[PDB]
Amino acid sequence: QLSKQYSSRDLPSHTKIKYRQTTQDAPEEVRNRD
Amino acid sequence: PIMLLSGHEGEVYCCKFHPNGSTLASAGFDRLILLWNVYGDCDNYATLKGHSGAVMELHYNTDGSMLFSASTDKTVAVWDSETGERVKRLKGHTSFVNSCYPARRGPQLVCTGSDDGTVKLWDIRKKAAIQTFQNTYQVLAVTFNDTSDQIISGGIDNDIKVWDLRQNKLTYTMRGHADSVTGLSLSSEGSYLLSNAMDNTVRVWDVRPFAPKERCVKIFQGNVHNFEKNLLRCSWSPDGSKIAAGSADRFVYVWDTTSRRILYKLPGHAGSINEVAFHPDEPIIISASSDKRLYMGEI
Amino acid sequence: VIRMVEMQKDPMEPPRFKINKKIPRGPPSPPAPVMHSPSRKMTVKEQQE
Amino acid sequence: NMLNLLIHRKNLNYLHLDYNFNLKPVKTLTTKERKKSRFGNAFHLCREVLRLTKLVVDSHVQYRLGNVDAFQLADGLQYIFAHVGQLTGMYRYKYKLMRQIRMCKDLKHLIYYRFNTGPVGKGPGCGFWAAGWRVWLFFMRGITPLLERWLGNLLARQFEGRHSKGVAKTVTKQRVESHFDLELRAAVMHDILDMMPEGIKQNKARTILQHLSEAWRCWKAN
Amino acid sequence: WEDADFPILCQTCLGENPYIRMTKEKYGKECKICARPFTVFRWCPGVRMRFKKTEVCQTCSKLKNVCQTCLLDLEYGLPIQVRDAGLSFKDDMPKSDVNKEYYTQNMEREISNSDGTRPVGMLGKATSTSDMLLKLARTTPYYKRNRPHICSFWVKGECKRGEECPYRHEKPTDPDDPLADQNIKDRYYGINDPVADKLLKRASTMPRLDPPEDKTITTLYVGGLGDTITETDLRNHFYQFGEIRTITVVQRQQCAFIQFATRQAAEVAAEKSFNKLIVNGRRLNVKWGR
Amino acid sequence: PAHINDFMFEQQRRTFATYGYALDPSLDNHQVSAKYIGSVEEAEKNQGLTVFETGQKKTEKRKKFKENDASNIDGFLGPWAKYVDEKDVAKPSEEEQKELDEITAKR
RNA sequence: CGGCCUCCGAACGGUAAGAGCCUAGCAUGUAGAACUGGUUACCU
RNA sequence: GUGCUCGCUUCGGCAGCACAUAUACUAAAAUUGGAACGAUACAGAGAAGAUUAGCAUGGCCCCUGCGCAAGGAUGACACGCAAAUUCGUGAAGCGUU
Ligand SMILES: O=P(O)(O)O[C@H]1[C@@H](OP(=O)(O)O)[C@@H](OP(=O)(O)O)[C@@H](OP(=O)(O)O)[C@@H](OP(=O)(O)O)[C@H]1OP(=O)(O)O
Ligand SMILES: [Mg+2]
Ligand SMILES: [Mg+2]
Ligand SMILES: [Mg+2]
Ligand SMILES: [Mg+2]
Ligand SMILES: [Mg+2]
Repeated sequence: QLSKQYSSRDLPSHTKIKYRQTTQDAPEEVRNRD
Repeated sequence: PIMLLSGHEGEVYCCKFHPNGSTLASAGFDRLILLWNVYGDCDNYATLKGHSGAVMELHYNTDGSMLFSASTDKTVAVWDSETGERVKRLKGHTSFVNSCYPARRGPQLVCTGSDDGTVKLWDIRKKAAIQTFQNTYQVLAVTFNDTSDQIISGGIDNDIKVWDLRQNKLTYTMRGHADSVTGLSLSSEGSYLLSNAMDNTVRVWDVRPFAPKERCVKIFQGNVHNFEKNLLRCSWSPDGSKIAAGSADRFVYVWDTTSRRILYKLPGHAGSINEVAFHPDEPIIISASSDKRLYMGEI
Repeated sequence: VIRMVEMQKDPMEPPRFKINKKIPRGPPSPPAPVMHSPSRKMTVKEQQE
Repeated sequence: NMLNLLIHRKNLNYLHLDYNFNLKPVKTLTTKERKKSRFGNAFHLCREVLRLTKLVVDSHVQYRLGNVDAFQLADGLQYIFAHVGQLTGMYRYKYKLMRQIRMCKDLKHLIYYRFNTGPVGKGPGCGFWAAGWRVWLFFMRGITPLLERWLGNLLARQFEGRHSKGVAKTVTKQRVESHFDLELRAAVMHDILDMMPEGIKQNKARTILQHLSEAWRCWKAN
Repeated sequence: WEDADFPILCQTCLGENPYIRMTKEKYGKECKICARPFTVFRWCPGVRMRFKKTEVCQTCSKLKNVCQTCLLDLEYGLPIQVRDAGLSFKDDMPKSDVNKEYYTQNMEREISNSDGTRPVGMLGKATSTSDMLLKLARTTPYYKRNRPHICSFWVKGECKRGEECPYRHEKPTDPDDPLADQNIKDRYYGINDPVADKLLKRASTMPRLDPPEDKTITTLYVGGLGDTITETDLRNHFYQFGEIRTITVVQRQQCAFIQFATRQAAEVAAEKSFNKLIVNGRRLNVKWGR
Repeated sequence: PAHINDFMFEQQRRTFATYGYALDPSLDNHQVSAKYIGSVEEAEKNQGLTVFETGQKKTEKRKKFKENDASNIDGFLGPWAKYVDEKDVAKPSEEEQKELDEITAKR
């Protein structure tokens, strides 16, 4: 029982996840750090 | 492991090993020839192209240096496993060429069985025909004799036929199969030859200088046919120990040369198994089935 | 042996059925056993408190 | 036909949409029908777009029947595109239109004041309708996904039904205080009247909440 | 919404050819009982037979254990009321709107936790097929079900479509007959379905062995014995069923007379054997002797 | 979940449809033989002929018309040529007609 | 050698809310439909 | 039905080959049932003395709206024992072991 209604706010948006880059604080560095 | 391979869009009719035991070739309805590496993860490196019809039979040379592949589109093809590229398009066949066989350890020579009513002998270098024994009708499988001087063929009239390359007459005709023969494969003995036929019986014969004049040796039960009448193919093991067969019953049939017992009717498939391939080195089995994929069983 | 083929959907066709039906919610799952520690006593004075 | 099928499916027999896409009642309607028969901006935006196209295709039909002329058709089309404000009444329902409307004025002041640079006069016969046409085509490029969404929602709601079960409406500006008090007294009820009890029998939490409200009024009264 | 792999249908209704071609439509229609949307599968039964369609949810099927279009039971194949009575079942599925939608919701939630293998509930606890059920069962496929309807035109004369008249251009059945008006809802709920009553009267008029008056008449006459039977064979027919006290194998009349040790044992044996004790292919007639 | 070949399934189905017998499809783990199921004796006497395979049939084809000159204004029957051995009206007659009136009254 | 020229219109919040009532519409276009008739004999 | 058989073989047919390969919720119906916020008439509006603004909570209540916005009498509805596990003193009188 799936509706075909819809919403202005369920349009696609921010469809890519940012990942924490090499210098910002990647889980590798924090794995290292003291 | 079971190691099921996929990546083929339609039925795979033919699967066989490198005679090295290094690389895998499979082919079928999709009109192209896929290659894989047998070891590791059973991975796919290359794909050969060009054949307009269905690849009905692929065949190696005995070193593994050039590839023969019989196509539905009236043609055979020899290609370079070195490159994958065509060296020769054996045209001239007047109908569906289903079966191909390169001469082993002799001069480079090919026998092709076709749906025209002829068996054709060809030399690769001349781009011309050598000999052709028009018996009456379609020939469905063809294999040489280890002297490269007789040629064996099996078709619709159930009497397995053998021609002498020098007198060019019906040398040896053998009888006893109740319906059409679908597959021949001569063991590495150079002597014992295996015949599948959809009448549900498989037979063993032996081409020698002297045979008992009625050389129907061993007989096994189990193979099936149905409304499909797909082409069913058999093989010996590298050792002449186990016979492997497929059938339209989804069961890989593994029997023995010795006790003719049913060593296996293995399930696992979804569609008819058309070709089973034995590893020239290992106890490795590869099943090509009409369910659009392959299996890599280890025994 | 039967041949399944899925019937085409008409692009210009509105939904067919009424979705919004209300009913009370089902019974939950079988109640789990209450594994407590034994109760202690409240004197009259505490209940006064 | 589509808009009439909509009107008559909702069971609104007292209204009818006439052939220039005007919506008119054929009775005087009581409150219940003045309410039941209100329509939205989807319906009306579709109505007004269809009215613009009917104006255009009917100018072309007049040309083809023999009634007008090539020049009268061209200038009448230019007219249509310049004056969408006074012919349709679209701006009522998506007021952003005035972007477009002001644009088709600016163009007309250009073209006109370059059309009539010489003996040519201030009269009607100026139909160079490329510019306004372009403008309304770009407007339509923008509006079609919007209207397809709005009309999909309307049709769904009309054929499935509106979902009043798990609406879960946000907390906006009229519900800030009532919601603060909802959550404050939910918190208080969690807080002690069930987690510092041992007034076992019936912990009277409905009466501690009365004390809470009265303590607040007493704070406010000092 | 339901979602299935195939219909679940009677062999009668599935057709004659081994090779059938069938179409699926996802969320295609509304179960006439479950009231919710289902997937609807449509197949051509045979040459010149109407296309049939699955007409009840897969859950509404698994619950009462019937064929999604034929509506008859799955093993025996009688109307739902007949099968219920023969299994002595009491099916408590609600009737009113709200109660029925609620019951359907929870029954579906609980059938979600199944294996998809056998009906849920008493339809497993009532599979003891009584000889009445086996006796009423259909034997070969009554494939008259799949022929087309009656041509209103060709009943009035009008079916000017030549031979292609979309309905069997035969005589319309007299509407007075009880076997005419059987609404789907009742035939699923089993409340006053005429075919059920006619079949039940037929099962009541069917031959079963009669009981005697006196308790002391503990000799049971089996007629039609034949001389391929042994006294030990008549024993094995009436030996472990209780105890037999004596056996007279009358060869001058090809019959037998079994004196038992327990009245209920012999009664169960002979009634359960009535015309159907088929040992070495002989129709013996089990009755109480004089 | 089978995967079979396509020309062959339709071949067997049309066979069973127009001829009444067919190569039975059971792929049993007990090796059965090719048995013509359905009208077995029909398969025997007809030599297994398929509706797709050409075969000798002296069967009288129903008589049809043929007006394929497309210049006659009301002439061209072309592909829409009726069968000549066809009826010109379709109706039920005096007894069944009154009986159907009686039934429609009874209903 | 100087040029500078905003805006602009519609809805809701006023015209109570309700049970019955009865008849169009509007939906359905189906599923199913039937089967018989077996009987006694020996010693006081 | 089209063409070709070096087919009979005339130019009549017959044959052979090739080419061409399975539409369809079968209905002009016939059914069968429920709504129009329409009449009809009843009916008839929270809080506190009076007159009135509203924002909520609950759910087998909806309606208008694209709406997760807003509106619908604060949209309607929401109150007669809203009593639940469970007692014992103190005295008297009467009859009893
Ligand atoms: O009615 P509008 O949208 O404002 O357009 C008109 C019109 O244009 P049409 O010819 O398309 O009706 C006039 O054009 P002419 O009178 O020049 O032929 C005229 O423009 P003019 O000023 O150039 O006369 C007039 O303007 P106004 O009322 O100031 O005279 C005005 O255009 P505006 O947008 O210029 O008002
Ligand atoms: Mg108000
Ligand atoms: Mg008040
Ligand atoms: Mg509100
Ligand atoms: Mg107010
Ligand atoms: Mg409210």
